[PDB]
Amino acid sequence: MDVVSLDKPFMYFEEIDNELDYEPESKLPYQGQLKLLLGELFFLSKLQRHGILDGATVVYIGSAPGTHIRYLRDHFYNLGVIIKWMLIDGRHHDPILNGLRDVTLVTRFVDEEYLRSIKKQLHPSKIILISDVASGNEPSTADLLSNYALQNVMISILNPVASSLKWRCPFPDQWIKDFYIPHGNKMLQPFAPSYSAEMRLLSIYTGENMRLTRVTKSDAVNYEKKMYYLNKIVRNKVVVNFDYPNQEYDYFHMYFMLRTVYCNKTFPTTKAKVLFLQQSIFRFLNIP
Amino acid sequence: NITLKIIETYLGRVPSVNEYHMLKSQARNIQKITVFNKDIFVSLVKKNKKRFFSDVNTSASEIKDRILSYFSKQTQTYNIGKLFTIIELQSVLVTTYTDILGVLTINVTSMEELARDMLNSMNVAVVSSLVKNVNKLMEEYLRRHNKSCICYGSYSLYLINPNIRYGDIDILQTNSRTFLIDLAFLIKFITGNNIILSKIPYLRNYMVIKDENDNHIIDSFNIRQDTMNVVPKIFIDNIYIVDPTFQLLNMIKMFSQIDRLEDLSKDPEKFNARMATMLEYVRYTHGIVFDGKRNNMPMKCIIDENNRIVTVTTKDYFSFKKCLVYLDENVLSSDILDLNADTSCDFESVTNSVYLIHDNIMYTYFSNTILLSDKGKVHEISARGLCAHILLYQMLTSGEYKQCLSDLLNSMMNRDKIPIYSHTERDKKPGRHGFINIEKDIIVF
Repeated sequence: MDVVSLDKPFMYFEEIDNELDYEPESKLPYQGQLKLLLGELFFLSKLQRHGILDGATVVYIGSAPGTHIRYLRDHFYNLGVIIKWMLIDGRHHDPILNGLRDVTLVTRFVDEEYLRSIKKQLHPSKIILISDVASGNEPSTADLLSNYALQNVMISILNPVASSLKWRCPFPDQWIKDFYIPHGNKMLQPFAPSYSAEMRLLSIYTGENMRLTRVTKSDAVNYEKKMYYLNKIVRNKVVVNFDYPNQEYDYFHMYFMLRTVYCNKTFPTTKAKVLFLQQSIFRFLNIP
Repeated sequence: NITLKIIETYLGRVPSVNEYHMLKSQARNIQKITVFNKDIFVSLVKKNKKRFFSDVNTSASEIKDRILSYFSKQTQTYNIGKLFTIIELQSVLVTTYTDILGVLTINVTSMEELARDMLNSMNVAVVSSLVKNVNKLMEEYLRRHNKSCICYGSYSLYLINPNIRYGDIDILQTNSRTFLIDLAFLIKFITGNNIILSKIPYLRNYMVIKDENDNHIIDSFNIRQDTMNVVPKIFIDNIYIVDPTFQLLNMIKMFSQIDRLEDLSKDPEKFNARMATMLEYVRYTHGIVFDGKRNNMPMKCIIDENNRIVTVTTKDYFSFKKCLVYLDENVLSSDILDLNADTSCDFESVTNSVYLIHDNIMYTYFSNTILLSDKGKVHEISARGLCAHILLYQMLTSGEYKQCLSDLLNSMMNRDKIPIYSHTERDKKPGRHGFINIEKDIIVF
């Protein structure tokens, strides 16, 4: 009918096999909280798994209100993992974040001056950056450049051991100039807007050895193409061979993310845990 | 409403508008603390001083004041930050002491020539009063908490060879942060000693408490519940010990670190005791054939002096041909990401590296210095160290390990002390030294 029998979801942008021409003609309450919480659990769980998250500080720039972060804060606390959380955003945060000894809350706008200031403060504890700066409509290609620009500075000043930034290629038809962005894997996002190209650039550094990759307009086109496929044709299928309460692609995609998440509790199978996690996350966010 | 009182019935004063704002979110934890009988508590620290702390020069009034005194220093303390720090530590008592410390009151000789043989085969290199007053306290913990505490180190072999001297108990716990706190609150109320809980950065999930004079009392390593299972365990005096087979495998990966060699330099006999106690366990336990004759073991460990990656050949033992052993864990974690790898097997401290069998190739990280025989020639112990590592994985995933071990063991009998031509340099581990200090109300990480 329009069902499918996949083997695994597309986890990274690189993994997209087809593509389609962006046709201009183009849910759940609290999705843009699910999209974020599911991506940060994956990322920080990935870290913890390669022992980088161990007793480090997670700095967040552009984190408001970041309700979801409370959950993340709690998931890890309960896991015994010791982490310092620092959230900085020009605006204020959801009160559920106040009073946490392990969570500091800065309310100011960042820039060179400041980044050099906190690095001094935080050193020598390793830093894990999570950038989600914003500039409603659509941000301008000029704002995307100005944003991705800044994010690269956070990388230089802070010199983070690992980072997670926003990555939505500028639209080819709205190209300006080229640019460089950290080397990293572009993590696709579940429960993300129907026609979003936005992904997550997860990257792990090696300190003395930095790496950037030049983004061009040729590239920008393969972005719009492959993403529009993922959105129009891929995330609309039903994984018939996915034994789970929900079979819509995303639920199948969110499954593969959480399976890689640790929980001290015990479960009979993984389906048992994923279903548990989901059940918890959707609970905290208040999604029926 | 009641938050108003909760906060006031806690600070021994009236909550300021500034304070009512911050603390407000701990209206439940502060209440649960107030409503907490701060007496039966005094009844338990005492019903311990006389059970594991007899030799203690202090009246039952100190081990009664110190208590109540802490439990109400919100009155003396007006600093918003020190409160949050005294509120999260008081809470560790109100909810775990019971389940943690409360419960607390309710052969090899025939192989000495063998460890003797081997240790020398490689011989080529170049603490408070409570320390003891405590080990007694912990022997109980191992029993009362089978699945929230596993043991190893010297003391483990002691439950094996009652001749293996122990002066410290090394353990793994799926809660060693809750654990270490309560015991530091114990060593306090009873002694009156201001212990310091410090966390070492270059060590995966590690916290240790020390005394006023900077002396090591007891440490601990933390592991996910996940890991707590795959860790091969052995049951003894009602306490699980990290199976001596695994412990021994991890000792070959030990001598690969230049230091340990230098340690065995100034006491080639030190490990005879522990090492034989172990070659004696495996020989029996898994009928290990011990004969100088046993080739095919030191696997082709071609080392690439540039990309810092020893290339180990395991094809003659496992389905996965090679196993690219990295020397820089920050790199491996990155390359692994590039592989679009999401489920690399991590066992934390136990292995000090993760394992990924991506396409018949096993990628891993060696946490010690690579010893050489010559210019780009991976020294024999290092070749065995690496090998030993790979085998730790098997034991955690219940796979083929038996024979390889044998081959590995025999390779170490009757050999020619190949000098230490050179070695690689450990990768630097990031982080800052974190710590909790009850006295000064200081928590930093």
